[PDB]
Amino acid sequence: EVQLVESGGGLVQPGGSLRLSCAATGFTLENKAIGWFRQTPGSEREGVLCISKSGSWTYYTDSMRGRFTISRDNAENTVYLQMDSLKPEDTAVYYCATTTAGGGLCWDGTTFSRLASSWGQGTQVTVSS
Amino acid sequence: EVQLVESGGGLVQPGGSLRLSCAATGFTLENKAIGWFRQTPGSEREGVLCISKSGSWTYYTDSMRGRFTISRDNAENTVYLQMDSLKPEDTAVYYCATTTAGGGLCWDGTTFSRLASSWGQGTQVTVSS
Amino acid sequence: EVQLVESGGGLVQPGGSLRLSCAATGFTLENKAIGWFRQTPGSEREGVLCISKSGSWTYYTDSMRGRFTISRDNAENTVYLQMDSLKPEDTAVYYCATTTAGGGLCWDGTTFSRLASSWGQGTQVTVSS
Amino acid sequence: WHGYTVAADLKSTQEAINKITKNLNSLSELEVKNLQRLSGAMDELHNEILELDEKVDDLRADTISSQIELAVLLSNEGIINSEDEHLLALERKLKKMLGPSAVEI
Amino acid sequence: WHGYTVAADLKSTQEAINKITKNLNSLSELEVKNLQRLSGAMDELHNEILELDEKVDDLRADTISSQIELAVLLSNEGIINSEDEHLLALERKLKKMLGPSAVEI
Amino acid sequence: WHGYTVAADLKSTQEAINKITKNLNSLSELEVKNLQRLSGAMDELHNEILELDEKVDDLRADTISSQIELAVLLSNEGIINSEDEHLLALERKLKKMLGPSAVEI
Amino acid sequence: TGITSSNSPHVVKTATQGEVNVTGVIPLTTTPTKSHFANLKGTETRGKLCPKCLNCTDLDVALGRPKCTGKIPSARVSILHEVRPVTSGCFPIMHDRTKIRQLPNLLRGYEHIRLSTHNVINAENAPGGPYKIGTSGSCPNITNGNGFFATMAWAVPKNDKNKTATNPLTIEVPYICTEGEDQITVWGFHSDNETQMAKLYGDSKPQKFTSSANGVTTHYVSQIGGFPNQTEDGGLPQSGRIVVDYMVQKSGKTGTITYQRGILLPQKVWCASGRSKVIKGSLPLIGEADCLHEKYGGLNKSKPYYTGEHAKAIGNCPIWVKTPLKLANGTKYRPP
Amino acid sequence: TGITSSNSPHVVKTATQGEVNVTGVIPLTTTPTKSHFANLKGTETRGKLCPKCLNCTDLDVALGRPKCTGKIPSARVSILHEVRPVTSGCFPIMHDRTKIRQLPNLLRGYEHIRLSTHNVINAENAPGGPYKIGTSGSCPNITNGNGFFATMAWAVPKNDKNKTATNPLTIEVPYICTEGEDQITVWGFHSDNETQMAKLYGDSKPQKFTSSANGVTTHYVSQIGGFPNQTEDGGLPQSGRIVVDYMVQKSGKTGTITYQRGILLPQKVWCASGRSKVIKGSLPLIGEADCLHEKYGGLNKSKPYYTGEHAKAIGNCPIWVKTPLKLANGTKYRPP
Amino acid sequence: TGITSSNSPHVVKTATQGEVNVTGVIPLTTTPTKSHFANLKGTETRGKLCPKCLNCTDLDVALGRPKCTGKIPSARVSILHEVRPVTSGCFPIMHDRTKIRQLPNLLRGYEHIRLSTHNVINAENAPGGPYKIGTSGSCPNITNGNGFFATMAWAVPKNDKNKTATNPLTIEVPYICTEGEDQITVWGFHSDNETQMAKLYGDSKPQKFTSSANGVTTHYVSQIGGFPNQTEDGGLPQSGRIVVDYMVQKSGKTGTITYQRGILLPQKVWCASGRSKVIKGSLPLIGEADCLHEKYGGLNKSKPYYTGEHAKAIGNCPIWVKTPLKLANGTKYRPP
Ligand SMILES: *[C@@H]1O[C@H](CO)[C@@H](O[C@@H]2O[C@H](CO)[C@@H](O[C@@H]3O[C@H](CO[C@H]4O[C@H](CO[C@H]5O[C@H](CO)[C@@H](O)[C@H](O)[C@@H]5O)[C@@H](O)[C@H](O[C@H]5O[C@H](CO)[C@@H](O)[C@H](O)[C@@H]5O)[C@@H]4O)[C@@H](O)[C@H](O[C@H]4O[C@H](CO)[C@@H](O)[C@H](O)[C@@H]4O)[C@@H]3O)[C@H](O)[C@H]2NC(C)=O)[C@H](O)[C@H]1NC(C)=O
Ligand SMILES: *[C@@H]1O[C@H](CO)[C@@H](O[C@@H]2O[C@H](CO)[C@@H](O[C@@H]3O[C@H](CO[C@H]4O[C@H](CO[C@H]5O[C@H](CO)[C@@H](O)[C@H](O)[C@@H]5O)[C@@H](O)[C@H](O[C@H]5O[C@H](CO)[C@@H](O)[C@H](O)[C@@H]5O)[C@@H]4O)[C@@H](O)[C@H](O[C@H]4O[C@H](CO)[C@@H](O)[C@H](O)[C@@H]4O)[C@@H]3O)[C@H](O)[C@H]2NC(C)=O)[C@H](O)[C@H]1NC(C)=O
Ligand SMILES: *[C@@H]1O[C@H](CO)[C@@H](O[C@@H]2O[C@H](CO)[C@@H](O[C@@H]3O[C@H](CO[C@H]4O[C@H](CO[C@H]5O[C@H](CO)[C@@H](O)[C@H](O)[C@@H]5O)[C@@H](O)[C@H](O[C@H]5O[C@H](CO)[C@@H](O)[C@H](O)[C@@H]5O)[C@@H]4O)[C@@H](O)[C@H](O[C@H]4O[C@H](CO)[C@@H](O)[C@H](O)[C@@H]4O)[C@@H]3O)[C@H](O)[C@H]2NC(C)=O)[C@H](O)[C@H]1NC(C)=O
Ligand SMILES: *[C@@H]1O[C@H](CO)[C@@H](O[C@@H]2O[C@H](CO)[C@@H](O)[C@H](O)[C@H]2NC(C)=O)[C@H](O)[C@H]1NC(C)=O
Ligand SMILES: *[C@@H]1O[C@H](CO)[C@@H](O[C@@H]2O[C@H](CO)[C@@H](O)[C@H](O)[C@H]2NC(C)=O)[C@H](O)[C@H]1NC(C)=O
Ligand SMILES: *[C@@H]1O[C@H](CO)[C@@H](O[C@@H]2O[C@H](CO)[C@@H](O)[C@H](O)[C@H]2NC(C)=O)[C@H](O)[C@H]1NC(C)=O
Repeated sequence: EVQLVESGGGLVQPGGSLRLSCAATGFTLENKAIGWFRQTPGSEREGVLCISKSGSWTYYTDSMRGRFTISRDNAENTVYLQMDSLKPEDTAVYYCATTTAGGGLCWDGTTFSRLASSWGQGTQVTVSS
Repeated sequence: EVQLVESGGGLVQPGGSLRLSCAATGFTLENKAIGWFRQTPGSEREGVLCISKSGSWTYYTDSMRGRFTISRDNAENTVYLQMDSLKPEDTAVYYCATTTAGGGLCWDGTTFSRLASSWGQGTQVTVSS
Repeated sequence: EVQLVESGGGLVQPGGSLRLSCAATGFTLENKAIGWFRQTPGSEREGVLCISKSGSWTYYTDSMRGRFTISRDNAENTVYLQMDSLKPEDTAVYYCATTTAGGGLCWDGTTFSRLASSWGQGTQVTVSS
Repeated sequence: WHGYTVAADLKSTQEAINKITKNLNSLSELEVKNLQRLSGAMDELHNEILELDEKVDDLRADTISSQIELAVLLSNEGIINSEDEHLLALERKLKKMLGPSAVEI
Repeated sequence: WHGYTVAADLKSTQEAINKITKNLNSLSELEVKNLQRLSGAMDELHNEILELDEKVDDLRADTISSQIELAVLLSNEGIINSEDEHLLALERKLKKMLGPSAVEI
Repeated sequence: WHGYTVAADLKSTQEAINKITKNLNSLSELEVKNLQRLSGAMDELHNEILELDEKVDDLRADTISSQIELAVLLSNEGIINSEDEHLLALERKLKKMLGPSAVEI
Repeated sequence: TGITSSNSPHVVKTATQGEVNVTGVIPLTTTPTKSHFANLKGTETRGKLCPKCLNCTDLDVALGRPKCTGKIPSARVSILHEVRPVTSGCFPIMHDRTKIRQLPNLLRGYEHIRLSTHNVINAENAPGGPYKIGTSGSCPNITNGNGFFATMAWAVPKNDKNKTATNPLTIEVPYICTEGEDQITVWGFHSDNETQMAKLYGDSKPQKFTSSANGVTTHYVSQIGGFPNQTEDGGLPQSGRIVVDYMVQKSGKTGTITYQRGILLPQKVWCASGRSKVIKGSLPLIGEADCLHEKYGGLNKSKPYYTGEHAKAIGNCPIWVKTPLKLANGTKYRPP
Repeated sequence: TGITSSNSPHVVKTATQGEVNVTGVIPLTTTPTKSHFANLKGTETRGKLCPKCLNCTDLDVALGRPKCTGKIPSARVSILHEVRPVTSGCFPIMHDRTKIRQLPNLLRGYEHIRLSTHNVINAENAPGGPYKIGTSGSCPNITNGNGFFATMAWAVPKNDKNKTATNPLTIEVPYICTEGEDQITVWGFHSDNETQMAKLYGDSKPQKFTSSANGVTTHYVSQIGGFPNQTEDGGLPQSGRIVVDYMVQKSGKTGTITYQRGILLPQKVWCASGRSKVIKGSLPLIGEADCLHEKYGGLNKSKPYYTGEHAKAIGNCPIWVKTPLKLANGTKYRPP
Repeated sequence: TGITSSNSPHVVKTATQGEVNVTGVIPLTTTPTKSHFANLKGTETRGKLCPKCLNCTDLDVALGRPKCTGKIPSARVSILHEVRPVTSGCFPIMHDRTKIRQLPNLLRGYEHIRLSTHNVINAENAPGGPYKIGTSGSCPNITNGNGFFATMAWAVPKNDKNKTATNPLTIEVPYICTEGEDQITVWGFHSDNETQMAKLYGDSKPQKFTSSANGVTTHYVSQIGGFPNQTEDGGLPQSGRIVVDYMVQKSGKTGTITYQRGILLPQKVWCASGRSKVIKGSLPLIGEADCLHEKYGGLNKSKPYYTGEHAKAIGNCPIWVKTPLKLANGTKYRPP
């Protein structure tokens, strides 16, 4: 019954900004890390950015540093991925994931994706003029 | 054939003093701890005072500190429990016990009573006017 | 196919000197210790002198210190036992041995002889007038 | 991941996973104190003390490194040993359900 | 404590007891050196040295604490493992005395 | 050294040897840093610091000694445990080659 | 019955069996990279002693430079960002003739730091006086009048009758902090060229000074003229220079100063207690981090352990290890 | 066949299997409580330096106060019971102007301590003399005549012809202890008010002193009049005060003292060797104990380990651990 | 099926099962024996600072004795062979009045050591001059002319007009080494008997000196006549003596010296960087060894561990252990 639900995706112009939200039902995000991933059709899912149980950031790929930021609200039980200066290549389905394993740390993209016990259904981000 | 034998019990007035002895046969008290216990009929056996292989004291209950003292004589192969300022509630059968387990330490009343491999048959102390 | 071959033995007068060589075929002496032993007919084989993979010396018996020296040449793939001031009691078959076990250390005579995986066939040294 | 020959034993598969998860969590939540400067020792004034402090840090880091490596080695020991325990537990179930009419190879 | 179904195996019961006793005695007789003051370092005169000495004591106590905890963890490992060894040794005796006419469940 | 009843199992004999050899090599190639003097602390001038340095050396030697002793204890544990593993592996071979027409004692 | 595997080898190490190939592994380490320092998450991280004291350095604050006074926030965690702290105003100091540069680094080692509100002694009636209290245009105060360091009083002979050479004079510096606090007393001496020494003090020979507190003694001899160039000061030409020192008074003890002409008597005094955890770093602090590492700066604990340069660190940090450790996540590998 | 159990769970920790519920446990720790200090069983525990020296403090003994001399028993174990040792008689000292208070704490760090029977130098014919040896009613000797500290000789000019100001004079203090011993040399200087300085020494200006041993140099300037109140002394009014210091002479080396008027030349000297194990504690020692713990006092080792406040300790002590460890005493628990 | 054994018990220890009797063992330790020190295999081991400097001691080299200059080879490994280094020529020094004996031991702690080729200051025109540079027959130079230590310049007043007493004079000693190096500055002062002091300097009262670098201050007062016997010197009678000291200038900082008559101004200066690993030992080094052990001398690693006296050591060494450890090499023992 536990579930993550992403929202906020949609169509946006190059250079635009978009704020995705990852809301939890059936459980609480406190003491957990929450990582964001994205997938291009036909390509493997890749890591983006994760926030640890302490609130600190771990980037899963170098390219997205700066443009992507993240925050969490234990009251709202929600994690937010803020995307700025979006490029056409940022078009993908964006997923959030969490787990109780690994001490609430973010690890790396490969390990955290394997640690994840819950995945949202994903939200589509499309960057086009 | 190893055996502890308590002696020295008997009738004594309130405020009186009594010296119990715990003599060993078939073995030697050197390198062993020797603990004294007492039992009221209908109640669980309770710890009193123990002397370690080094000669130091470990009290098993707080109340008896001060009034009860202990000493050992490796030549006499005997341990002595000196009781002073006796109260009517001190009436009980008094036992001594020893063991080779636990490094010659006194531990606490519960653990030492379980460690004990030898018990004396007990001597009755009765405090009454 | 790996093999050690001792050479240089022969007849020598008391007070004379003799240089034995231990050449390796089928393998290389680098990173290995090489120990020399000797055996009197009817007696157990005894240690003499060993050289470690670093080139340092370990004497297997006290008596031979001074008179026996040792060296190795990684280019020549050969170890040399230099014997000086020879005594009649030094008459024996002299063996060299090596191994890959024990971290290239010399250990003692008893342990190294048991560690040895290769032995030369031995060379006879006879000290007589 | 664990099963018979095809059908998978869900609980045996799951409990092996949880064993590795417990080890990972245990290794992730170790508390080790950090090393900082001496508050009293000043540069230039107390260089001899500062050299000994650096030596104390260097030896401490080496000790903690060996201690954590052994913790991982002990975790891997229990994980690798648990494969034999899981297989033995899977054979005991194929011998209890399959009566004595069957024979084990 | 150890037996068959009722009768108790005295030696199997006793040897399990002694195993725990040996572990307790082994843990009770460890020798660890204590920590005292530096004899030369004076208060007020050598406060910077005394701060480093306090740091050395604090790191040493933590190291010894982890070392003794592991010793207890290793003792408990052997004690818990010995249950399976005792049970296997009790089954080997019920299979040697009971001939092949019996069948093990 | 390992065999049946007489004939020796060469590979089982050899692999037991290699197991002890690997442990010996592993224990022979440990790298532990050595202890030297402080370069800055002078005799007579810095005796208080030198006393603390001696204390640091004494505690370090004790820690490394306990760490290496445990490494040997862990090696001996695996070596002694491997006897049961070798014997079990020798019985599995005498049960696979000897068909069900034979019965194990 | 059995267990599936990835059928690929990955070596791990075990406690009693040595190296073993297994089906999968989980790496437990990363190697951090270097970046800027940051605020330590969960703390107020001390950089400057008085961040609200604008256009002041830590040494400025430590000496009580006018317009550089005010509350010093307590901090359980501090960054040593100046190995050699500098001044940026007031009367020119010959810094390197004493240990004075380290004073703000000594202060930041305490959790609580405050400047006393009382004067530790009365300067005007100190031995060898009476004195008028010297001020300087190099040290403009709040309304831009001539001032001086709040920690010290420039003792200038008030009367020509007593404007003469003096034997060494001894003053006791009492302990005025609260029990449990260390007292750090700032003092020094002014010197000048030959004719200005005669005009100010009635004596132009070198003057001598000693301090003594908790068994720690120091000795100084002054210099007459031929001074090095003014530096790190108020930018206004002066013929004279001051030498400044500190002495730590521990456990409620009284210190002493012996002095001649030109003494800068202590006034406001530092009272400090507790201990702050200090590492070396650099300003500015950018954002926040789980951990502050002397070599890597601010970093966030992604994995429990790290390989690379071990260093002093504070906070919620990964633990330094020698090798990239791997946790086993699979079964024993067997060639298929 | 099987094994009986108590059928109740108790968690223990194992090395490779993590937490496991078992049938029984044996706790291995206690938390000690605080009580008085005691004699360490198996030792002679040093509290006072000379317990037979009645009505003397450790500093009294360290300075050689009359009626406070005698043998100092050797001790492998010592208690530091005065962070700031005090005197209780003899001539008034301005203690805190040197490190002298720590002298008895330095001495107790050695196993063997003795006062030399020879005088390290001859005071009467020392440079700047000849001198008569000053005595005081503040320091009554065995038959209640005027005396002085046995470690020092109060050098007073004997002849008016040489009763004048003097340039700094240098004296070598030789090493007179036995090879292997440290020598701790006690010296100082007396000062007084202006007219008494002129009467005693022929000079009333401040006097200067230096010591130097094993590369350690100290410098002192005296004070003329205006002294702080007499304290920790013989209770008899005096116009003057003495300053007292010590210098450690290591490895058979000669030290030097440069002095002017009022010098307290060293006489009897401390010879010390070995090392005593020292912790902080308090007197009196009551009874005996297996262990002396800086925070808990005397305690007896009931169990091998303890939880609580770790501290320096000596003797047959329980070992500090972080958590209350438990030994397994049962089988694996299974719900019935 | 089974396994053969030697059928003899040998006890080993295990991690979880305690003591176990097994069929065979391999001892892992030896106890070393003491012998001479040696070259460390794989290094150039520093014994003397300048081995090519013949008939010179390390202190001779550290002071720049004539005929004792030249390159100091770098060394990652050094042997401290003189706890109290001695001179063997040149002008007589009163060594033990400063820390100067430890100077070559301080130098050997650095990997790289060199004497500067420039003079740190110009002696002839230093304050209180002009000076002529004194030389001595105790210090013969390369062509046997009168010389002096290369690290210092004996400042003797050149003109009778300025041959008078002087107030304390201050000189700044700049940092002339390369960034990253420590600078060790050697200085001192000459003194003599009363009439020779008047002839040389125009003043026969004691002279005073201070040094100050990186907050470290020292103070010295000279002695006029009555000197101890000449020792460790050139063997030529002299009425005077010199006192020699060093001061460490760290991190490019300027030091100061205040002086009067008889100053030995610094000239050539030590520049040192890196760190050498130092242990105590003795010369000569005989042959080579895997390991240098402070108690056993040179030794070769026959086995990975050793029992005996733990000590500081360097190189490819066996590791100290408490007990003679044994590796199991057999099966569990069972009585046959
Ligand atoms: C380890 O993890 C930590 C997180 O715990 C992470 O810290 C972040 O680091 C990044 C990179 O440096 C910082 O991003 C910069 O932010 C600048 C603006 O900072 C201000 O605004 C932040 C946004 O807050 C707004 O929104 C939130 C809700 O979303 C709300 O609560 C706020 O009130 C506000 O409305 C804010 O978080 C931030 O506060 C922190 O920083 C200040 C300043 O030091 C500090 O005082 C606080 O205590 C707090 O720590 C501050 O208020 C922004 O200008 C900057 O943009 C420039 O750079 C990017 C590229 O980097 C360019 O694209 C751009 O054009 C600009 O040139 C940049 O985006 C972020 O602020 C940190 N977050 C925190 C909480 O500190 C570390 O980076 C991680 N480290 C590693 C090694 O991985
Ligand atoms: C750890 O274990 C140690 C034991 O190793 C234990 O030490 C005892 O502590 C108690 C409590 O403080 C002490 O009891 C007090 O004893 C006072 C009298 O002490 C003198 O007499 C003792 C009795 O000896 C006589 O009998 C024996 C044979 O039985 C014989 O050998 C003797 O020669 C003598 O005939 C004697 O042991 C003791 O000697 C010790 O103490 C002195 C003094 O410091 C020391 O110098 C020695 O070296 C030796 O250590 C001494 O001669 C007694 O006055 C006192 O009574 C008052 O208090 C009680 C309450 O406590 C009141 O009820 C009473 O009215 C009085 O007001 C008290 O009974 C005992 O002496 C200690 N034993 C030893 C050997 O030191 C620690 O307490 C343990 N610590 C913990 C934390 O558990
Ligand atoms: C640990 O292991 C080391 C080895 O790594 C070992 O070191 C040897 O120790 C012995 C005992 O002290 C030394 O033996 C002495 O040698 C003296 C002569 O030394 C010179 O000649 C050596 C021989 O070299 C010739 O031959 C080789 C080829 O064989 C060739 O390469 C050479 O160029 C040359 O032709 C030579 O190795 C040696 O070089 C070392 O020593 C010098 C001097 O310190 C050093 O500067 C070098 O860097 C190098 O380390 C040198 O050139 C010889 O005079 C002496 O004989 C006297 O004593 C014996 C008894 O001991 C008497 O019988 C005799 O009558 C004389 O009185 C003695 O034989 C040997 O030189 C060492 N080897 C090395 C390489 O240093 C340690 O002893 C081991 N330690 C322990 C504790 O086991
Ligand atoms: C700032 O400095 C000015 C000048 O030094 C101070 O003004 C003096 O104050 C004293 C005491 O009130 C008077 O005796 C002088 O006559 C004043 N001089 C001048 C030129 O005004 C002023 O008090 C200082 N302000 C502070 C806050 O310290
Ligand atoms: C105790 O003090 C008295 C007084 O200072 C000493 O008596 C003096 O002794 C000297 C030397 O014998 C005589 O020259 C004096 O005349 C004595 N004076 C008096 C007043 O008696 C006495 O010697 C001291 N005793 C000890 C043991 O030091
Ligand atoms: C060695 O010492 C001699 C004598 O001190 C030096 O010779 C002097 O050199 C100076 C400068 O050239 C001349 O002014 C003197 O006249 C010389 N005196 C004598 C007696 O020859 C010589 O220069 C020194 N040599 C070195 C290399 O320092």
